[PDB]
Amino acid sequence: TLSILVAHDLQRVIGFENQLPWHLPNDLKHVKKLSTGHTLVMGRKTFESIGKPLPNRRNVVLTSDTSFNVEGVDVIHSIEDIYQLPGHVFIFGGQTLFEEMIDKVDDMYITVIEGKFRGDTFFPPYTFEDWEVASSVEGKLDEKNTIPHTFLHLIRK
Ligand SMILES: NC(=O)c1ccc[n+]([C@@H]2O[C@H](COP(=O)([O-])OP(=O)(O)OC[C@H]3O[C@@H](n4cnc5c(N)ncnc54)[C@H](OP(=O)(O)O)[C@@H]3O)[C@@H](O)[C@H]2O)c1
Ligand SMILES: CCc1nc(N)nc(N)c1C#C[C@@H](C)c1cc2c(c(-c3ccc(C(=O)O)cc3)c1)OCO2
Repeated sequence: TLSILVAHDLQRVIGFENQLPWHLPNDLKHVKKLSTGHTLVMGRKTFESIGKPLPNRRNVVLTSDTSFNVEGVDVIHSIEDIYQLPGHVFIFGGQTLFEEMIDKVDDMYITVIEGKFRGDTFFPPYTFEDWEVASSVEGKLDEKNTIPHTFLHLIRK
């Protein structure tokens, strides 16, 4: 299975200055639950924002840089290499990879952050005409999680 995994706001903002625009611990938990034991594919800038590979899953970084070789990270140099990866593969970001892959993936795990943030990077537009809502779950708010959010699993029609 090839899936997108993304958090985007009401206007599809996903990033600002190579960081997440919001702080939302429950969404990190969400990512942890979905991707532990599986594979994340991410663009080079996304990897650099994190700085080190995420624990307990395969980290794959797409870059044109043949000098790229990071401990704990597998490198690919082409989109076509993604299709060779075994198991459940999550396209993890950022804007450029999402734009390249949204017409290719089987499904999308989207956390809709229900606010309007300043962004410089965006998830591409999509229509529910092409995507069935497998599930939609309102996130729980508390002291540590103060922005409303919804977990969507969308499957290509
Ligand atoms: N909210 C979320 O769910 C979420 C998730 C992930 C990322 N983000 C955000 O997204 C933003 C970054 O997105 P971005 O588009 O600027 O960067 P990006 O997609 O993470 O990285 C782009 C880089 O990936 C490499 N690349 C992409 N396609 C390639 C291809 N076909 N062949 C070879 N290399 C390829 C290139 O690296 P080289 O230039 O090294 O060749 C390119 O410069 C950040 O703000 C980050 O915080 C948000
Ligand atoms: C948690 C953010 C997020 N949510 C959703 N729904 N999809 C995504 N693709 C990303 C993402 C991402 C990258 C940019 C990112 C940025 C971070 C992160 C992480 C991150 C760190 C740890 C774990 C984990 O332990 O599983 C997961 C994501 C991941 O920590 C704070 O800054």
